[PDB]
Amino acid sequence: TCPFYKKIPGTGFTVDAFQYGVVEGCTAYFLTHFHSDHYAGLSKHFTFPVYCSEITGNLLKNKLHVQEQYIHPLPLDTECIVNGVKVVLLDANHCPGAVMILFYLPNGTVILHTGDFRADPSMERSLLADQKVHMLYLDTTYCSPEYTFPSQQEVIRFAINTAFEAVTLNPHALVVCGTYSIGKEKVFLAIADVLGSKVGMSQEKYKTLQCLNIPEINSLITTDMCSSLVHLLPMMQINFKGLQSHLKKCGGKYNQILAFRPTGWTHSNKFTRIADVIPQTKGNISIYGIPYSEHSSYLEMKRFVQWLKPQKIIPTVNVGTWKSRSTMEKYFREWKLEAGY
Ligand code: NI
Repeated sequence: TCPFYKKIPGTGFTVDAFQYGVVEGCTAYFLTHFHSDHYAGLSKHFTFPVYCSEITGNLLKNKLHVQEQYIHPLPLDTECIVNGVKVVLLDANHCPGAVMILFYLPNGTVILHTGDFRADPSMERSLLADQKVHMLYLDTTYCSPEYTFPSQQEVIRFAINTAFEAVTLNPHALVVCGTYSIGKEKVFLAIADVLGSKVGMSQEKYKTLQCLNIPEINSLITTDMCSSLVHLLPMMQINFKGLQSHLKKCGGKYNQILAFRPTGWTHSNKFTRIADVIPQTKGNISIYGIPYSEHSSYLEMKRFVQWLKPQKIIPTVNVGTWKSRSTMEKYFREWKLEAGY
């Protein structure tokens, strides 16, 4: 059964609620982004209206074979009417096609659902600036002060500089980047651009990337692995065994692997600066864990909420334990008392 925090009161609407069968009284199903925990249950046999971004709708059609007649893509930053209710989709600064949804209820209540997001000060000048929000359904993934990480820009600088140094020292080194879902494409695209290579990958991943409206993409990616010195592989294969095996497959073109695993947070964030990050090495294979996050840090989250000043917060992440729930409620109260709303 669908949990309360996926239901929008006063509407016939649910958000990211595809794994519960037919939800009683739901006339339109919203999908914030194409990540498996959120789309779980969608397929070609789904026959209710799905509302989402253009990019999410490309993935629905091509990857999950959802029929076109049930996909309703909406433009961003545009007031739209759905089953008699005004809605707006906003960029969520998560993975490609990820949105936040503003709902303007018939009784005058305004609700913001963040989906998954990385809060940014740029959001303070979207259509959010123009009215009050009563209820906030918040991505609380990293809602504790131990969760610090660098900007995305500093992380990409580290990766570009690392890869360029390595391959300039040894022109026979291969760079490998791990992936298991959409998001974080900047990691591998930035490295390929500094090395003047295309990124090589499986046909299934190439298909996924061709759905994302990334400009000049035919220029940056390929399925011809032999022509590329940046290869993408499944995240599970980013280990010394899986990388030794891959190196064998390249037929003596290469004699070294430098590999990147973009994680969210790891506890080496509490001690080490990005400048100071070092790899795990075995023989001619080095593996770097880099803290590239597409969720809010604690401080980014706090600033957004203290700016927005909602009357009520509903967490959508870490809601399964009493200890988590109590911790989050304590922070929301601190934030409110410090800011004075
Ligand atoms: Ni996500």
